[PDB]
Amino acid sequence: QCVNLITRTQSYTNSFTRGVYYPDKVFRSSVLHSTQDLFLPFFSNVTWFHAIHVSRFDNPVLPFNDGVYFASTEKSNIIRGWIFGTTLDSKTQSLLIVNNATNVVIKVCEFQFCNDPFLDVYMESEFRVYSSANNCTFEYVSQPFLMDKNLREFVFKNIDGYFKIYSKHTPINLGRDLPQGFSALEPLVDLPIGINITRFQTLLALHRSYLSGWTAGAAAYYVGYLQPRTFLLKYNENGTITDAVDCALDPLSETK
Amino acid sequence: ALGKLQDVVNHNAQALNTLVKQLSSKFGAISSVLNDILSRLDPPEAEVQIDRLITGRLQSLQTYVTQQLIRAAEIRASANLAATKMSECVLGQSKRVD
Amino acid sequence: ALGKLQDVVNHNAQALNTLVKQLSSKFGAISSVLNDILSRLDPPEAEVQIDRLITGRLQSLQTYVTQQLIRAAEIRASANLAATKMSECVLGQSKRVD
Amino acid sequence: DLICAQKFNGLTVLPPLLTDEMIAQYTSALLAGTITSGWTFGAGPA
Amino acid sequence: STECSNLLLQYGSFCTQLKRALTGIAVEQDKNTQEVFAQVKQIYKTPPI
Amino acid sequence: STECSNLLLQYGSFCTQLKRALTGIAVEQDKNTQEVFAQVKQIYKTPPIKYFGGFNFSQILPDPSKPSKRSPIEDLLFNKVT
Amino acid sequence: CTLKSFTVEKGIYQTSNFRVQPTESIVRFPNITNLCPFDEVFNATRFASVYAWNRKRISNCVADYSVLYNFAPFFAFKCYGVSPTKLNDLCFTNVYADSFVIRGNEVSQIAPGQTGNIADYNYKLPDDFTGCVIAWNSNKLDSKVGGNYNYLYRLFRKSNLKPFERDISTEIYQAGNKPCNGVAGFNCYFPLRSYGFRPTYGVGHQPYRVVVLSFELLHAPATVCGPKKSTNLVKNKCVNFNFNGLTGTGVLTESNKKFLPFQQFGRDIADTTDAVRDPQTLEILDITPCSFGGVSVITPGTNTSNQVAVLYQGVNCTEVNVFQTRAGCLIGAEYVNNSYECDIPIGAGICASYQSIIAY
Amino acid sequence: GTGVLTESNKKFLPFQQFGRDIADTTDAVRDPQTLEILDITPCSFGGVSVITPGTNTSNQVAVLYQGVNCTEVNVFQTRAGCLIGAEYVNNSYECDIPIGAGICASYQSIIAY
Ligand SMILES: *[C@@H]1O[C@H](CO)[C@@H](O[C@@H]2O[C@H](CO)[C@@H](O)[C@H](O)[C@H]2NC(C)=O)[C@H](O)[C@H]1NC(C)=O
Ligand SMILES: *[C@@H]1O[C@H](CO)[C@@H](O[C@@H]2O[C@H](CO)[C@@H](O)[C@H](O)[C@H]2NC(C)=O)[C@H](O)[C@H]1NC(C)=O
Ligand SMILES: *[C@@H]1O[C@H](CO)[C@@H](O)[C@H](O)[C@H]1NC(C)=O
Ligand SMILES: *[C@@H]1O[C@H](CO)[C@@H](O)[C@H](O)[C@H]1NC(C)=O
Ligand SMILES: *[C@@H]1O[C@H](CO)[C@@H](O)[C@H](O)[C@H]1NC(C)=O
Ligand SMILES: *[C@@H]1O[C@H](CO)[C@@H](O)[C@H](O)[C@H]1NC(C)=O
Ligand SMILES: *[C@@H]1O[C@H](CO)[C@@H](O)[C@H](O)[C@H]1NC(C)=O
Ligand SMILES: *[C@@H]1O[C@H](CO)[C@@H](O)[C@H](O)[C@H]1NC(C)=O
Ligand SMILES: *[C@@H]1O[C@H](CO)[C@@H](O)[C@H](O)[C@H]1NC(C)=O
Repeated sequence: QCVNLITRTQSYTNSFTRGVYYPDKVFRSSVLHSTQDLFLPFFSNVTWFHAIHVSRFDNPVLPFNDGVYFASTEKSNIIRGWIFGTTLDSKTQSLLIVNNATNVVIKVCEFQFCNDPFLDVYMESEFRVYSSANNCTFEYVSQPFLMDKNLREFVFKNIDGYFKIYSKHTPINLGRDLPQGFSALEPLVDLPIGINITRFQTLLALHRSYLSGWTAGAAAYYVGYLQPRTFLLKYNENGTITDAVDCALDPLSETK
Repeated sequence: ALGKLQDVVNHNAQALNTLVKQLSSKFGAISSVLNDILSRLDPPEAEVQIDRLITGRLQSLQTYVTQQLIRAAEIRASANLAATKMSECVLGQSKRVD
Repeated sequence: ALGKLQDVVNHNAQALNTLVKQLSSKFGAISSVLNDILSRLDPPEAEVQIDRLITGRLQSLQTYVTQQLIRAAEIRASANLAATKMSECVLGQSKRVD
Repeated sequence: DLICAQKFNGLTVLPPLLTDEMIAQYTSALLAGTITSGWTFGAGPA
Repeated sequence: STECSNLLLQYGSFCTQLKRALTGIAVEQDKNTQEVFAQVKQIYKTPPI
Repeated sequence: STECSNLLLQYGSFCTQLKRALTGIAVEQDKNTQEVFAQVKQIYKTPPIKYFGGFNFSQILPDPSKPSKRSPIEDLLFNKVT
Repeated sequence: CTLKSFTVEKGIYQTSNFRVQPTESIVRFPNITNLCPFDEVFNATRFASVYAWNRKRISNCVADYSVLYNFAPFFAFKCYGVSPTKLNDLCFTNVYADSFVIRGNEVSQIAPGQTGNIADYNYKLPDDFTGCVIAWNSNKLDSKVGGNYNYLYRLFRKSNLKPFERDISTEIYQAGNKPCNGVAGFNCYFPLRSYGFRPTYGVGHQPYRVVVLSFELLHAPATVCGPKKSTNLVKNKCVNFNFNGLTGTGVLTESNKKFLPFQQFGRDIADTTDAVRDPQTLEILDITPCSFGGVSVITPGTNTSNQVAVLYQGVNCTEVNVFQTRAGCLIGAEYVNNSYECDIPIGAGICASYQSIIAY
Repeated sequence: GTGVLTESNKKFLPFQQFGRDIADTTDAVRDPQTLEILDITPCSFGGVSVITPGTNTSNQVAVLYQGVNCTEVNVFQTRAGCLIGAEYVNNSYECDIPIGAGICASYQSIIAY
């Protein structure tokens, strides 16, 4: 039941100082800590994707590279999760993250993914996400991380068997979607997956029309790519990362 | 105005901080924590790892003592100059120019 | 007549030359070249050989910096004396004997 | 070639802040002050 | 050599200490020259005769 | 760690050398302070009437109001060095 | 003893460092106890081939390694980053069991930094590997008289594998200048070849079952722990504690540091452990080093007297003729209001003399 | 190794293959394929120094590549090295930030004089 419904346009914006996360699970207070990790570089080129369904294949699969910074200003019901893998068919393993109103299901199987996968509500069906799922080797159900203007930021890394997801939810006063300042993302889950991830895709939810089988919808999201970079993070009195300098961005920050 | 004295304070704290920072160096060993090395290895190989940590920390401590001695010599020269100024400028009138 | 300044130049160049010559010291390793050690040995063995070269070269660099600091202290004392002679012999007439 | 070897090994000579010409100029100023003004220039106006 | 630098990072801030000491010596030499020669703030010149 | 100390004993009198050098520096600093400041064996005091023919030394003489008994200049110096 | 002389001159001498010793050892481990499925890995009838080696994740169990020792036909039991006897006392995460079958002579190649065929194209170990390799002969089960050809290895590959990478692609290899186009022929060979395992052969060629246990050390929350029992927690006392394999000597106190839910350990400016979050009870215990200081022995000459006083540097008098000074706590000297010249320097304006030993 | 291979004026004897400096560092080599002498000279390196005023005042910076000619890297050539990001001014002022070889830098933009 794979149907091509989503068309996608893309623009380029500035990352500013978004994308900082806690590099480990160690509490540090009122210190300057220099760490080398996969970070989103400051003022880097981030692609803004607008995915539109109106009531042919124009929704290609994005690369994963060394890790992905994901952001969205949309509500929690439009963007419902992600797809990770290499071939996205029955010959290789793949990771499916699906959120709904009650919980999140993270599941690694041999999914035969559709070219334009989307979760359709009518109850929720995954027959437009994939056509088959066999030899399934991982399942993890937990509390959702898409809950209810509000900018939602995620960092995905695939390091030595673990898919690390970092998340932050920030109330952004009406203005530029990617705001200034620092909002450090916190580690949300480390999943012992151990699969090869080179490509990824965002999952959207579409409503049936009952009148043009699916309701028309739009979703805007920002994707940036992490690079191996050395950061100097400032930990305040309460352990929060309130500031950072990217060591290789400019000579002033390199001096810092 | 008071840059010189603060500089001396700045050097001393930094030297101690560097010496403190040197405790976080593996020095070619599996870990920088001695308790982990004891808790994880048998004495034939733990002795080797502790030896690597001991030689690295001892080299750091000798380096710190060497710079402390050099700075002590510089401060002693400055103090001797200060004592000479106290004797000749405060306790008398000096005809030495500048 | 001008041996002292020439001596300073002679010491500095020789110290740099000695530091350069320290790069051609095996320090107990199979070779003084990192490339040859890396190509001709397996990673754990090469790691050990390189770490021997690293500790030997680091000891040489610390020795050079320490002797440079001591010579810097000597030159600083000589410069302070030269400044005192500049102030008291050139900018005024000195009643200090010799 | 002696300087070249040091440069190849990462040892760099830093130039003196005061060049030989400016140090010579300072000595010239001191000589002119001590010849034309005696010790007055060292203690105040020349 | 990248491998040598990776092994060198295990020794910590020895490189920082050596660079800082040499930087202190380098600024000290300029300060020494400034103390010895720059004792006047007026550049005097001799008369033409 | 006792085992670390046992292995450290094989290196000899390095620890004694470092402690002796630091102790020498520590006594040297006190000797430096004695040489600079303790050059008079009489503690002189100013007269209660601070009139010196028009010369004002309030900024350098000790302030009775302050608990530290320091001069205004000395108090400023202590505040400005941290 | 410190001065190596039987006569001590008048003065203050630094002799040793006073430190309060721990009173009891507390071990805190997760309360959860589940028998770990080592039977599945070690007692299985069939193992995978070296090109398609089986990886099993071990997590959320308590492991008793003593039974591994109790029953063991394992000719080789070699550990690299950890002691075999200390495994019961440590906590781990990232535990993996890698099972495969290789030759008798190939057991040396399952090591970090080894050059070989199965090392490069079948199973690669990292240089920083920690864990234990287990090898035992399997002639009785993994061999047949007619030849057991079920175990295959990758003889040919374009490039070396990564650590913990499995290659099961049955694509042809081009061994020469001429392209092969997916068809075997001259200079075109299949990459996977089977072992000729027969019981009649001598040692060195018999099939060997190898299981590699891989761990990580302390850099994540641990889920696999040893059989050690959890003890109760004690506050405000010098104890030697063991939190999830982290051993330290300090006083555990209540903390006001707002730890985030993921955060476990705590660190100071020196990146040394300053707080811990216990797995069994999710509370934050601040770790403070036990009281210590330098002891200086103030004494006059042995010609004059044998009385001594001790100065504990930087230590308040309530944590050890008792006088409190800025330098530290002075025991054995009586403070005298009367001011005299300095005889034995103590510090912070305080000097000592012999008249009994007085401090002023 | 790694280095530039320039033409050499050194006349090697027929048995010699490599060449060394006074300080025992390789300075020459003979090519095996064609019997010619090349002066192995390592690739350019420099000490990157950052000249900046206080962050309280401004965020403008200048970069000094010590020992590097400006053609091998607001670009000015000094005897200390190549200074990028500061504009040379023919006026003379007191030294604020020392650069070297008589060059000093100040903030007014960042000027070098
Ligand atoms: C949201 O997702 C959860 C998890 O996939 C759904 O809960 C499951 O529903 C199925 C219905 O066939 C049950 O068999 C499972 O036992 C449920 N699992 C859990 C953990 O509750 C839930 O139904 C979804 N909600 C909607 C509205 O689709
Ligand atoms: C000496 O100098 C002090 C301060 O330099 C003078 O004290 C000042 O007195 C004036 C007028 O009485 C006040 O307005 C100031 O506030 C005072 N300053 C301070 C710091 O106290 C003092 O009057 C001078 N003369 C004598 C005789 O002491
Ligand atoms: C981002 O990339 C696109 C194409 O790679 C380019 O056209 C655009 O100028 C870039 N944006 C910025 C801010 O550099
Ligand atoms: C991951 O998959 C891509 C494409 O399928 C492949 O080129 C790459 O070599 C794979 N990497 C690993 C480590 O398997
Ligand atoms: C994958 O599934 C197919 C059919 O569902 C099966 O033939 C194959 O053996 C499975 N592979 C594994 C590793 O389970
Ligand atoms: C830190 O925590 C305290 C106490 O919860 C709170 O009052 C304060 O606002 C927090 N933030 C900062 C920056 O101090
Ligand atoms: C191991 O397996 C054998 C046969 O496969 C069985 O007889 C034995 O009881 C098993 N032992 C354990 C401890 O499971
Ligand atoms: C046991 O530990 C778990 C954490 O792994 C915790 O959630 C639980 O409350 C603990 N149980 C008891 C009785 O302390
Ligand atoms: C080696 O081959 C080159 C290329 O044909 C030729 O010029 C040269 O004469 C040959 N012999 C030697 C000794 O280099």
